[PDB]
Amino acid sequence: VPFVEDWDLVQTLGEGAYGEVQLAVNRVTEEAVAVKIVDMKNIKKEICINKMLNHENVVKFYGHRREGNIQYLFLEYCSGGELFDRIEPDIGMPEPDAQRFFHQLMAGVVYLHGIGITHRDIKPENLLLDERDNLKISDFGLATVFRYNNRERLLNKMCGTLPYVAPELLKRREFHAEPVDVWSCGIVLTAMLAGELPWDQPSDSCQEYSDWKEKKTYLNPWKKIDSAPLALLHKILVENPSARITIPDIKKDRWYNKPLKKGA
Ligand SMILES: N#Cc1cc2c(cn1)[nH]c1ncc(-c3ccc(CN4CCCCC4)cc3)cc12
Repeated sequence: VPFVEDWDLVQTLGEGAYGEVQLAVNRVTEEAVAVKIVDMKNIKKEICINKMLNHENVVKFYGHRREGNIQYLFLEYCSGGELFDRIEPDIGMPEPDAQRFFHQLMAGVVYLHGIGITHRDIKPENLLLDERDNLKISDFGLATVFRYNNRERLLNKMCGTLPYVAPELLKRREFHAEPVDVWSCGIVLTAMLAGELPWDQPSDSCQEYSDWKEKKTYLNPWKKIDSAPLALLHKILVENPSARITIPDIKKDRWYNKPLKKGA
């Protein structure tokens, strides 16, 4: 079929350090894809990790091409945009939506962790929604292998985004990958339920973080959150990463299993 490899770029979807992401539409089929365009003047690793990924809650990778100094990643277009834009400032979103989004997020992270990949920068700006509002984990530019040949490697690079990063990343030279991703998922949950982030960063020098360690949940954001999801947050946002709830145990949590939401 003539012309089937032609794509028109129609709209910018995001424009950061890497470069930009465009919406592309096929000339013949009108299929939509996102094209991540990165000027090489690291992404090799992003591409490599993207090649390993196949899951309903992870943004699908279709292929890549390099023309001179530009690398072009061809990726799943998520027409719902970012989770970020479903969070009303100071309010959040209805608890049943947040629970469904949280379930999907967990399914995506379980998958990643199971293939030995940590994302390292989970946040609402990176969590995309498809036309059916299914959540998809995007942007593996900071991601890395933490398990290979069934052997764990400890991380040491500080990366991520400060309000979402776990406290051990600021305190310890080395740390386990999985608890850091669990922590960031807890901050995402807080944001969905309160429409605000609890602190600038999880440091002993940050007053809001201290108030949380002192269990002052009569303060915001925590007073906005129902006791059931709040009990889960108490198990996720635990300073000692060895004492922090694991994902198999999040799946046993009372709120995680509470019926809330009707089908579409
Ligand atoms: N990294 C990355 C990445 C980013 C995306 C992707 C695959 N990978 N697939 C995607 N599908 C849709 C959007 C997206 C993000 C935000 C919006 C909303 N708005 C943002 C500002 C510019 C206009 C669109 C719309 C679409 C972003 C992506």
